[PDB]
Amino acid sequence: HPPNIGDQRALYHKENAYVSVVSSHYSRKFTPEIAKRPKVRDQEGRINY
Amino acid sequence: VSASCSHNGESSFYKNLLWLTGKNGLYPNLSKSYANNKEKEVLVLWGVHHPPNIGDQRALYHKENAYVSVVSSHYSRKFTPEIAKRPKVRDQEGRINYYWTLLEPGDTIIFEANGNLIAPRYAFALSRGFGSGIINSNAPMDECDAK
Amino acid sequence: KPNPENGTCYPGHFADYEELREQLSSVSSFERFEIFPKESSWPNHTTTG
Ligand SMILES: *[C@@H]1O[C@H](CO)[C@@H](O[C@@H]2O[C@H](CO)[C@@H](O[C@@H]3O[C@H](CO)[C@@H](O)[C@H](O)[C@@H]3O)[C@H](O)[C@H]2NC(C)=O)[C@H](O)[C@H]1NC(C)=O
Ligand SMILES: *[C@@H]1O[C@H](CO)[C@@H](O[C@@H]2O[C@H](CO)[C@@H](O)[C@H](O)[C@H]2NC(C)=O)[C@H](O)[C@H]1NC(C)=O
Repeated sequence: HPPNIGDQRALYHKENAYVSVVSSHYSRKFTPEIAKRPKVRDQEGRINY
Repeated sequence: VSASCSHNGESSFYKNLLWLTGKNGLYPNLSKSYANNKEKEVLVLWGVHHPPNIGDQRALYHKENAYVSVVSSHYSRKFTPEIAKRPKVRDQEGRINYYWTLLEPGDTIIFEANGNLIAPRYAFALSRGFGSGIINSNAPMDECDAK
Repeated sequence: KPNPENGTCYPGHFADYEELREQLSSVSSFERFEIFPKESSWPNHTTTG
């Protein structure tokens, strides 16, 4: 999840994106959310596991 | 304002929340942030609007499609309104679904929407009590202490 | 430790933390292997970030 859309364009070159993981048992689709939020460990953005 | 709500024979709305509608024919994007300076765990209440039909959607929020997103340090979810015909309850054909989350001190909640968002007018700061669940009775209250 | 000082070197949120703790609390055979080769799987994608 980038903190701003400018870093999203600089890193991944797509304004919108989708992440999809699929199995026979567990299947889900993830969509990145771009929003500002307070810094933790000198990084505004976060990555979801 | 909702005609379903009746306070002193007058139409009203929920006190802790706010219904947002478009002004001057346009609904601009919104962004709100709150820092937890209350030192206690806060509870925020918000809901989404599912319109009766696409005509009421276009009349209320000036957009055929809309979305609302809430993000926090630990809770994140993306919401999508559904426009369909529903059974009539309390003289309201559409329905609105409510959601809640708990924020620790030092956390900031972000609200982003282009429509169909019921804004939180009031929030509640609470302390944690571990037990003492709810009971259901019609008996009279008395001022005596029983363990 | 009661307070782990190295939880995530990049900030984020972990899904089902307690479930994974219960899953990893006891193991019989535990093996680490490369599911995807670093160079072979991503020829056209930068992996040095
Ligand atoms: C693993 O844990 C250790 C804790 O012992 C981490 O070291 C700590 O790293 C943070 C982030 O850089 C430091 O906070 C910052 O320190 C600077 C001064 O260097 C200060 O100006 C900032 O305001 C901020 O407080 C912290 O001092 C540092 N602590 C120690 C004892 O070195 C380490 O980064 C962790 N490694 C990871 C997460 O990979
Ligand atoms: C208000 O929010 C809408 C919804 O996200 C924005 O519309 C998107 O804008 C981006 C960037 O211009 C486009 O790539 C998308 O295709 C747009 N989506 C739709 C459905 O129109 C809009 O730009 C926002 N406006 C402002 C001023 O922030």
